[PDB]
Amino acid sequence: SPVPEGVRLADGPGHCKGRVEVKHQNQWYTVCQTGWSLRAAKVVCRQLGCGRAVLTQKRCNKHAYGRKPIWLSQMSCSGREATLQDCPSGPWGKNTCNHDEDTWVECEDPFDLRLVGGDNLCSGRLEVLHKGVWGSVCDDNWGEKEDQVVCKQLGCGKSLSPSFRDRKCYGPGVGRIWLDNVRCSGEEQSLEQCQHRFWGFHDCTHQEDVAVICSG
Amino acid sequence: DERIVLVDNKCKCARITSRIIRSSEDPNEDIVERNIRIIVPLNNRENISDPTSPLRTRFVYHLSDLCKKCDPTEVELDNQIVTATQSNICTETCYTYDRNKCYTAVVPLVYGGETKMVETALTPDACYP
Amino acid sequence: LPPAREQLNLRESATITCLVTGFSPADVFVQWMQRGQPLSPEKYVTSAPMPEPQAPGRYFAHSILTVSEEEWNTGETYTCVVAHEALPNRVTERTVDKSTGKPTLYNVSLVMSDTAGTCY
Amino acid sequence: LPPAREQLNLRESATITCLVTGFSPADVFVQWMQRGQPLSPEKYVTSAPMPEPQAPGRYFAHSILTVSEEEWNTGETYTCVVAHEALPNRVTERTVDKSTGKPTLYNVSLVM
Ligand SMILES: *[C@@H]1O[C@H](CO)[C@@H](O[C@@H]2O[C@H](CO)[C@@H](O)[C@H](O)[C@H]2NC(C)=O)[C@H](O)[C@H]1NC(C)=O
Ligand SMILES: *[C@@H]1O[C@H](CO)[C@@H](O)[C@H](O)[C@H]1NC(C)=O
Ligand SMILES: [Ca+2]
Ligand SMILES: [Ca+2]
Repeated sequence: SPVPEGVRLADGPGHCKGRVEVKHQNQWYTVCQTGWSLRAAKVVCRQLGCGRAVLTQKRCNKHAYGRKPIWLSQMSCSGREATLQDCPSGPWGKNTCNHDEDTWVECEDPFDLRLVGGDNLCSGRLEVLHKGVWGSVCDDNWGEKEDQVVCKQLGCGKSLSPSFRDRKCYGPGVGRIWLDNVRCSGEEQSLEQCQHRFWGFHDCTHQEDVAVICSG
Repeated sequence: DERIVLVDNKCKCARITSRIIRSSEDPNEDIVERNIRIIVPLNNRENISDPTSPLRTRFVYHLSDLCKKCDPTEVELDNQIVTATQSNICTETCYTYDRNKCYTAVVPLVYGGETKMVETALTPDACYP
Repeated sequence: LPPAREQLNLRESATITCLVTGFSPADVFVQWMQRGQPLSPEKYVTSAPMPEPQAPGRYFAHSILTVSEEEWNTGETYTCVVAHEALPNRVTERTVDKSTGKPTLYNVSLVMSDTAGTCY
Repeated sequence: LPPAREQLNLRESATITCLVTGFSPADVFVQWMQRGQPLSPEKYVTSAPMPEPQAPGRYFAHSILTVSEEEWNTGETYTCVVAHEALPNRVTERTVDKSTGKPTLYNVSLVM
């Protein structure tokens, strides 16, 4: 049986949304396996690295030009397993695609962060990308532990504890306060891996923002 | 370690903890305890952002509006991810000040005739500009 | 510091003092107000800064304001404003009245309803 | 089941549940009486027999009566008389009230 070389998610806005297109040896075709739970969508999203699977559904075919043939094996995958290579597949046989429907999948935008307002980077206001928008992080709880996690992710070195005397050189923000009550205990790898309140809910003002100055 | 914090309000300085004590040995005869700790200010006034407001000598503490959850949570349904409303009940008065917050005011300053309004710090230290 | 208890009994006038201490250098600017109305430069006095015998390098000064006995008995408010370079916002203010600052009694009322509500 | 406290807090009505299980065969009749006087059939809604998935051969149902908040607060009593052939006297009763519960205590401390 063919081994998937990759997934591309064509016919969708960007490459984190669209129709599931398994790369068959040489020419590739669309797949409509039954029991398409979110577990397989999570592995599909992890193939591209977009982020977390949010939704999967099969859409009615009304002159959608589904020229791509269909596969002949199932892909029962536990979701916590590795790439599509390491999940069992049926021994060829017939297809489970009775109703002619395309499989849809909706991944999420990847995370990103930066410092704005500081010279030669490694300093300034904190902006985090989510839902395709940048925003500020509240300073209600900003311990020294929460400062070093941001610094190493951008490779700016250990923070030098600049206090608030030089934190007035960046000013306030205008964007939405995405994060609040951030509590980072361990190093982890990303700020999103910490415990926060929620995306979009806060009790802060643009005057109270977070400024992080690393070594550089 | 044996107590779990439910609410940690700062405006009303209210804190509620619950704990189960293994009294006797029958599992059906263990008491459930609810502790409430309230600190009331005797010098703060009606409006904490206006020094001219009169003094406050009446405090009301509703426990139904204190132990309330108002933040959508994520729920997995094996086919999608949705946001769920915790409560349907969701202008509250702040009795005391908050350390994590800054309180400022506008005051007229006269000198040689000209009047320059300047931002003040009602709180002793709080945060810095 | 509020006016003395045995000064109000004569029913002549009341004196309020604003003590500012622990600062360097020795240039301060103290202005009195009454419920948002700047007061006249004549009703209050101020003294030049003097060294503190206990801790060298920190100074102090005070401003004295007089008021009518009936005006203070009514319950009007007064504010003390000081300008110095050391402050974060460079200006601070404090407020006193009859009900706050060495009072006679304390009247409190407390209500605790919905004590058996849903917590979850 | 005593009525929900939050439902009473919002002050519209109250919900009284009569949960009866563990009878065989499927033959049950529940009624609602107040102060020894049976209530009208238009006061409660009666469910239907349906098997219990856990233990085969057992059926169960329930009945709910809505009461006014003031009527519930005034201290009126309610009961759920049940009839079953397997019962000794063919009549069994369970009764609850506002006072139905366990006595509580109040260790109030005032630090002047
Ligand atoms: C308590 O004081 C605040 C501050 O004076 C009042 O809100 C202010 O109202 C003025 C106009 O009257 C605005 O210029 C300010 O922007 C307001 N403050 C804020 C933080 O927005 C408030 O209304 C007072 N409360 C009561 C009950 O009088
Ligand atoms: C009353 O308070 C004491 C501590 O002051 C505590 O030991 C005791 O358990 C309290 N009473 C009840 C009924 O909880
Ligand atoms: Ca803050
Ligand atoms: Ca917060």
